[PDB]
Amino acid sequence: ASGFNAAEDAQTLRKAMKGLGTDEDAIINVLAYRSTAQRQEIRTAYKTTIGRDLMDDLKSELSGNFEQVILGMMTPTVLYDVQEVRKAMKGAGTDEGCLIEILASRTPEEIRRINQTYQLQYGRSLEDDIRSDTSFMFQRVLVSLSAGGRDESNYLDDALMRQDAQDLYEAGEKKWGTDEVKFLTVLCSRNRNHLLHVFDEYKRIAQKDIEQSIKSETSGSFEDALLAIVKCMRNKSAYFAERLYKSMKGLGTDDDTLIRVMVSRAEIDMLDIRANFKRLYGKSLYSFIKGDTSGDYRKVLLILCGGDD
Repeated sequence: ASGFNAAEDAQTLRKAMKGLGTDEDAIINVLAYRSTAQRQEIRTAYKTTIGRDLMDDLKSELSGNFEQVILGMMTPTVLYDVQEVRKAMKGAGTDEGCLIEILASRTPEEIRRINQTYQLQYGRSLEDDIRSDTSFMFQRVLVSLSAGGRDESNYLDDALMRQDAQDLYEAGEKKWGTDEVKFLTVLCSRNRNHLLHVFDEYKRIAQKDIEQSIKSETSGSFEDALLAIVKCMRNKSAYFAERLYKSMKGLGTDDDTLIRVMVSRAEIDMLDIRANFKRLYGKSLYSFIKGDTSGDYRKVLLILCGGDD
């Protein structure tokens, strides 16, 4: 909020938590209305102003889904990224959907810090953890991205770029699983300027847009990420929305994802994602999140959304 005081409102985060039960309806009407920076500032305050460690108290009196979400809002940015990718990183199927929605989506200086922390917090790095838990070819894409060796200068190299689209047909006809230099690099190496412009010469050299062809040559998780990168690097909020739709859709809700997206993306482009949902899925994301959730769990999300229409 405008002119915030960590300790003062932190005295309410305590007042409300006080006594068996909790006044959760007001947690949203303080915590969900601050920026993250200010939230962690609440943390500083609740430490010295109360004396217990806030994050745990939240986590020692809040129920289920409302804990993973308030938690996400209460966590600092890179640590939502590091701790998330960790969460995602093994079990069954490695929620490679998250490793697809945590790598493609961050910029190269953004991915790099996160490696340093997934090493640090735990002991051994992202790519190490990637190599077992993700496999074979799709692994490659992930390995490339987690390193972060990607061109940052917005610049079009008209020849290698025109050559690259040429190659994406070469390594277009061979499932994109041949000559492990194109599909990976061409997408996971050259700056969005050089990238989309080859995306001008593939819609030309090939008459079949790079999108379509990625789906009709390639298949599976590989395809998900290769194709994730195209969405992130053409319009990132249209992918965060494609994801949203792609969580809240279907039998039941695939909570976790929508949780990490809602929490995370909440402060970069939610009024942007939202437009690419009004058109893309002819309705609002608000209302999508309205019928597919419960009480103050939905209610705080109707605020990480930020409203209807």
